[PDB]
Amino acid sequence: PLSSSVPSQKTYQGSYGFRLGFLHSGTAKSVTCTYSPALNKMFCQLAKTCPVQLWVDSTPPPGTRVRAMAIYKQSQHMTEVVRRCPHHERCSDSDGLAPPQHLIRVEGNLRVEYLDDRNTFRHSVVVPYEPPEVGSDCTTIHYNYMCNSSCMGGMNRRPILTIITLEDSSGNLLGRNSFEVRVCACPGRDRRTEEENLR
Amino acid sequence: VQLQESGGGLVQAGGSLRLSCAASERTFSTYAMGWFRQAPGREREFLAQINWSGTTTYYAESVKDRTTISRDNAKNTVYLEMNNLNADDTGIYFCAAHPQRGWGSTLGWTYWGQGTQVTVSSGGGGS
Ligand SMILES: [Zn+2]
Repeated sequence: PLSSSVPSQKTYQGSYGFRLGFLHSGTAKSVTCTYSPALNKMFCQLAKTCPVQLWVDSTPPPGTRVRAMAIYKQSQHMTEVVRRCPHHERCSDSDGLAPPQHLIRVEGNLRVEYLDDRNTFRHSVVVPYEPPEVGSDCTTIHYNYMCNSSCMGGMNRRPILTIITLEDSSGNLLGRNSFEVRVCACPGRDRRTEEENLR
Repeated sequence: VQLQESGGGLVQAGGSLRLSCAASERTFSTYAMGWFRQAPGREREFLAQINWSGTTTYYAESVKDRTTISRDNAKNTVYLEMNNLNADDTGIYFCAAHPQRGWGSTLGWTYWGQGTQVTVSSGGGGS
């Protein structure tokens, strides 16, 4: 329900020069995931693939992990745990790995780990960090968001932030970045609309 | 980077100790922290570790039942609480930061505090 704490959202590139990257996908009607650099905001469709790129200047130590966590973007809602609405929580869309209440899933990684924090009650999802493939400059993780922003009983039209943290095997934070998310039926159109408020 | 412990001093037998450690710099909130103690004669001993966010903790088995480690990153401070103290709890208590050799190790910590003395006492006397 309510958490007694709120995760920090402060960008931290750290010693390994950690940044996020996104595909430059544009805003055509078919696009299922598109990122606004001006808004630092991902627009994506429910349950579709959202590529998030990890960029580092140097290789993290062995055993490093990558955690994703959602919080409400507006400070007034930040103590409220981000979770799926009742409708989606009960629907039959289980992949056999993710808890039904969790908003954020990782796709295509059998080493995915999900956490219900016993103290803060927040949900998160973790994968081992892996260096880029040969000929590549970044590591891609495929996320899925399993509720719409408009889902009542869940996000209730409230914007969220995804916080990505790079975590080492001794408990230190190696890096952190974040981006706003809107999960919606028409990411391309919605991105143009929201960017129109600029200019 | 520059660690300071507080909360040391005389503690009644059966009472509890409440220590804290804070660093001056914003890099504190990215570091796992640890608490150690060293009794006279004996080697330095691991007590508890907590990750950068405070969500994850680990205790030495010998003190686990009556020890709590926590932190407040807003205030850049980590806390150690230990209950039901006895004579063997007397010693110098150290705060350390940025472990590089995993969980519950005595080696591999980048920063160390100067330590704070804790003395479990039942009172005065003829010595
Ligand atoms: Zn929903």
